[PDB]
Amino acid sequence: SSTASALGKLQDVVNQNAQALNTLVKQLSSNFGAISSVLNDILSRLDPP
Amino acid sequence: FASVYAWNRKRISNCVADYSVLYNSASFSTFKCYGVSPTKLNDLCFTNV
Repeated sequence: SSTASALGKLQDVVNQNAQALNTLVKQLSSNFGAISSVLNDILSRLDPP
Repeated sequence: FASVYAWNRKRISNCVADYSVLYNSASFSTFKCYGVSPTKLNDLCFTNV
């Protein structure tokens, strides 16, 4: 009841999973060498070639 | 028009300009554009030009 920080394993697993998912969704905004990082605008501002 | 070493500048904003009536004109030696398809020019908003 009094002392915390005894359940480290479960908390670490949850933190690792959340970190992996969060960085995966973070990777969505990177330029990756294109001119813009959004599909809709780059489709609505250019021609197919 | 002034000389090349004193090329004239002007700023343009707060307009409603249609480029279709300007694109189709044949009085131009060349009308080539970089990174913007001319036919879609009517469906954009610019901070300034």
